[PDB]
Order: sequence, then C-alpha cells, then structure tokens
Amino acid sequence: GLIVDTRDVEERVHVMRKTKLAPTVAHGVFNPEFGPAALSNKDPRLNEGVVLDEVIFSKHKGDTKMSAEDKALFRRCAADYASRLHSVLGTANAPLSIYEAIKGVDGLDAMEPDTAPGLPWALQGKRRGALIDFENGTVGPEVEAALKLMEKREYKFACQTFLKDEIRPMEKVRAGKTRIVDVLPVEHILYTRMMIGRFCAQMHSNNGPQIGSAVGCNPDVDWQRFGTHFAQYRNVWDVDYSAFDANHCSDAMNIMFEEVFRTEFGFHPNAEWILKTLVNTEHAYENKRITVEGGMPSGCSATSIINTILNNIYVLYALRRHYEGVELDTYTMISYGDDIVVASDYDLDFEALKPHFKSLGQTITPADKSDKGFVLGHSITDVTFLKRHFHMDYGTGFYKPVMASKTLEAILSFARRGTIQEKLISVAGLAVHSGPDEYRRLFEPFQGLFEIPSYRSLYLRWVNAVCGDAAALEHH
RNA sequence: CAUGGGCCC
RNA sequence: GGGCCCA
Ligand SMILES: O=c1ccn([C@@H]2O[C@H](COP(=O)(O)OP(=O)(O)OP(=O)(O)O)[C@@H](O)[C@H]2O)c(=O)[nH]1
Ligand SMILES: [Mg+2]
Ligand SMILES: [Mg+2]
Repeated sequence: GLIVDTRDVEERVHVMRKTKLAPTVAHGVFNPEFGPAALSNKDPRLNEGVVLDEVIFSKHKGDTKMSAEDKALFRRCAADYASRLHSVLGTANAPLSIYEAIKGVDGLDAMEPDTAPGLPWALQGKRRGALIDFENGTVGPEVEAALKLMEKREYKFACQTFLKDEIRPMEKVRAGKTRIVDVLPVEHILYTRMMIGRFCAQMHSNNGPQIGSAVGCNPDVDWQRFGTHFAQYRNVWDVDYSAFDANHCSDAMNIMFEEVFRTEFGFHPNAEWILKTLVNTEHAYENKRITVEGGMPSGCSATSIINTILNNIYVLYALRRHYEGVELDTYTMISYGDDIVVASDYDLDFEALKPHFKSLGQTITPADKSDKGFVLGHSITDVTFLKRHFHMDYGTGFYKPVMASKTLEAILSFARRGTIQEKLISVAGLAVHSGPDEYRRLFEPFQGLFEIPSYRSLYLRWVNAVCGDAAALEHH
C-alpha cells in the first residue's frame, strides 16, 4: 500500500486494549516461543527503541505501478481465469435481496450480529444491535440510506484500524510486529454481499484445484481430496508472500475486478464499483487519519475470495511473463488468501519468477528457507497449507491435517478468561492427527482439571467424516 | 478484536 | 446466542 497524506484530527479511537489472552496451565510446561503481540505503544516486552505506531504501518512500501505492457498481460490472465472460473460456477451471479445478503444463502454463512459496527457507527456508540435486524432480514434507517447511496455510486467511507490480539512468535511480538485489522462500515459489507454474494456462495461449494480456490473447505475431510490431487505431479511448490494482502498494486486490483466481475457474467453493474472502493482506503487510527492507495482492507467482506482470485491471477501472469504458451492447465494450484500451493509436471523455475511478481508488488519466497532457493522434486507430503501438513494416515490410509507440535503447544498455552474448556475441546480435533502419543502429551497439562475427549472418540468421528462408508464398512 | 471458511455448542 | 483454528 502507498500512503499519501497522513494527518491528525480530534476524536481518538482507542484500540490498544490490554491483551485478553492469559497463560494456561500448559504454558509453563511447554514454554512456547510465542506470546500476545504487544498492543500498547509502551509495552515492557518491546525492544528499547522500537515503536508501535511505527512498525504497524510499516507494511505499506508503496503502490507498485504497472506498464501498458504488463497491464495488458494481467488483464488477459485475469480474463482467462475469469473464463475458466465462471465456466464452472456458472453465470448465475445475480444480486441478492437485502434479505439474502443478511440471513445468507446456501453456501454463505449469515453476517455477524455482534461485531465491530464500523464507522461512524463506532463513534456514535451504536452497534449492529441498533442498525440492522439479522433475524427478519432487513436494515434500519442509517443503513438503507447508504444502500440508496451505494446504488448510485456516491457512498464515501473510512476504515477503522484495530490491533489484533493474537498469539504470535516472540521474535515478531518483540519487534512489534502486531497485525492490524481494517474494519469497514457494516452497510458496505451488506451491499458487497448483495453485489457478489451469489458468487462467493458458489465459490465456496466448489472449492478445489479446478477453480484453484480452497475457500469453504474442511481439512478434516478435504485433505484426502487435495492430497491425492497434488500427489500426482512431478513438482510441488510451497510459495510464500510478504504482506500479500497489503501489496496488491492499484493496477492489478482494478484490472482484476474489471475482468472478473463483469456484468457480462451476470453480475450487477455496481459490482465492479463496490469492489474498487477498496483501493484507496481511508484508515483511521485513534486521532490519525492515514490515507492509503493500494492493497486490500484487513476486514472487507469476501476478503479471502479476492486474495484467492488475485493469487490465482498472479501465478498465471508470472509464468506467462517468463515462458510463452502458458495455459491455466499448464499447472495446478489452490489457495486460501495468500497461502498457496502450486504444482506441475514441467520443471517450472519459480526462482526466475521472483522478479515477475515484483512487477505486481509481491515478493515470493520458499517456505523451506533451509534451501534459500526454490528447488524441485518436492511432493505434496513436503509442503504446508493452512498451518497443516500432508501425512498418510496409517489407519484408514487417508490424508490427514497434521499441525506442528510446537504450533499446537503455543495454542494450548494461551486462552481467553473462562474459555479454556471450550478451546481444549476444539483444539482436540486438531491434535488427533498428531497420533495417540502426541495427543496425550499435548493435553497432559490439563488432565484432572478439564474434560479431555478420548483420542479414539475423536478419531472415529473423523473417519466417519472423511468417508461415512469408510467407518461403516469397517465392520464388514 | 474485523472478513471468510470450517469446527466446537 | 458463545468459544476455537486457519486465512
Ligand atoms: O488481523 C489480521 C489477520 C489476518 N490478516 C491477513 O491474513 C493473511 C495471513 O498472513 P500472514 O500475515 O500469514 O504473513 P506475515 O505477515 O506473517 O509475513 P512475513 O512476516 O513472514 O513476511 C495476511 O496476508 C494478512 O493480510 C490481516 O491483515 N490482519
Ligand atoms: Mg506469509
Ligand atoms: Mg505455505
């Protein structure tokens, strides 16, 4: 992203709330190199010299500009994908009624009833509870006012910045690498779902290598479907982006919308518009009013869908900018936002692709830094998608999401107040794939003070998930 | 603590 | 109507 006119005003929205993640009985047992990212400008852990209001906005290195040469290529790559995509999802992308946009549709969860209302909804001390009724499916006064405004391309707004209170690595938390969230007005999210909600709903229920999207999947069951796929390709790459969602160049974003959400595909005219209102965003941090021209807001509806689409276009635009005669079937991939997994028989050289992604403002890097460079010969059982690996379950011979033990430990070391028991159960369905032994150790610190489900009770549950008949015919 | 999926209720 | 994980 690129800043242009940083300034100050009056109102000072505070979000540096004291961390709400308290150590658990397991913490002192695992001593994870992780901890809640410093949310205060003057946090003890912070290094003597590093600033908060500084590092946080140090993700905007500018907005890479493109040439008429590159633009044309990206647009074509975005057109080819758009064609390939809609040739599956169909052309049924008509707008959704104010009702549908709320209560959601088949393949699209409803809107959050108790979340950040946005702005000025925040300064007016009024939350969604005093703006829209998520039960009958209708908006209130303030909201509808915007609808008639957004339906006329005259809706201005500002994004509210938040300091995500999460568990990050000490090295990152120490350097003050606290991730920030960009909250947009609730009406903006409501209209977005109206313009391209039918799309996302179809995008979700069709996740896979084909449309190259993993949005709307469940690792516990789809890992078997994804595994087999990338299991039959000469090479597999575990690419890594640096501030992916914050480096999308204005050119790429616009051209992407102009080619993917065309009315030609059954989309409502105001589909392209409502999406572009994300390029030049006006973030608001306390008394500051930073203006950015580029990147994607860390809180806009269908944020993952956009990233996934772009991520899909970049891989094409990249490979095509190096070779000639590259097609969407020249390689296979899938992604959920920035995290991506590519594969192909051709010994593609991603190393020589780095410069090409740079034209778009992205910086690709291998997830296996141990090699310091993109090498070949790697299979799917070597990469990691969504903090999950791809291991062959000795039991049912299926593929199962296996998170790193160190990652799980850090997860079982922190939690909100009076939410332990809950997390313990949720996370339990994640460690089951770490084998019986690990599942026991990981939950050892909570034995005698909480209810820990048996490794088997969760295992069977999983089997009946990956394949209901797998556990059924297991009796015959 | 937003966006979205998924899971746990 | 909560919580959790990934993004
Ligand atoms: O609060 C949040 C949570 C998630 N996200 C978004 O979700 C995605 C998850 O991505 P990452 O945030 O995982 O990569 P990183 O910055 O840790 O990169 P390096 O330090 O290693 O270079 C990012 O690409 C980010 O845009 C936010 O912007 N804010
Ligand atoms: Mg990354
Ligand atoms: Mg990865």
